[PDB]
Amino acid sequence: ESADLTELYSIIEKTAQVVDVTASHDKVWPILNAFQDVIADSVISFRASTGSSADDLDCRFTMLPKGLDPYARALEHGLTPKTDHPVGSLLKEVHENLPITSCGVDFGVAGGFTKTWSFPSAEKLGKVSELVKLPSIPDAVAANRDFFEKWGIADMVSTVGIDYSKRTMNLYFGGGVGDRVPAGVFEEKGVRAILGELGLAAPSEELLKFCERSFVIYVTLSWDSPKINRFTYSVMTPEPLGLPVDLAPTFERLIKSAPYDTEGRNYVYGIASTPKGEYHKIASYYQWQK
Ligand SMILES: [Cl-]
Repeated sequence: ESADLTELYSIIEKTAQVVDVTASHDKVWPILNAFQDVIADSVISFRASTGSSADDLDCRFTMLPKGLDPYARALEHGLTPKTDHPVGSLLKEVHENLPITSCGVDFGVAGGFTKTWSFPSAEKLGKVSELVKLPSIPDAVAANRDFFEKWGIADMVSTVGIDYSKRTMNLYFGGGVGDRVPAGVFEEKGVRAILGELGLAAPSEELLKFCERSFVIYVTLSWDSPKINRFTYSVMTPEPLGLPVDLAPTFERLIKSAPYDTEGRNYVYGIASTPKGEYHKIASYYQWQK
């Protein structure tokens, strides 16, 4: 299992360099040791971003087993500090009260431990009605409950992400064989309506074309704002070079020159909309479980 960590660190360091980031051994090695017992059966992917997030590469371990509290593991190994902020208690509340069946963690290769993900199974999704009852939920979830209901997505929460570094939370909708995000969310009229009501940048032509292939969305919320922070459309494809977008040079390099084989595998691509603009994300899959 320690040969696996040496191998993985090498891949982490090399993949970082491909997107102009340098990995921190001092930050990354403790995380590998902390999660050594769940890494072999995990799904490992690397996510690059444009915009401000371009200064780090995210490494994600997902499909982690029930029984691991990934935040508790990070705390125990000194990867992240104890906090009294509600962000620190939300994962346990989510895991008890949504039908969570697996989980994940995210770290910046430079920045260190940053996020957890909590995943229901596709056939039994989470609900905003469950989330609003949790003591540690952002107030902004209930205050925006009608956004989720009007777009028909309230009862199809497919992942809960928690960012401990920025004190934000992502709610994901759609994906896999589960209940589907309504078509209207992805049509031009809906894209314009959603971004308009949330005060986010009007959709670009390339975003509108991208949305035609999207079946997953996610909403970012915080404890310190009553407004949804951003809204992201996601697309899954084994042919990212065929997406109706212009790809950043770093993204092209990640696709063409990652130090591992993406054996006909799916990539996951996102276009986030904020009040100021659009930012892109691409995830490349190093280790996958079939
Ligand atoms: Cl529909």
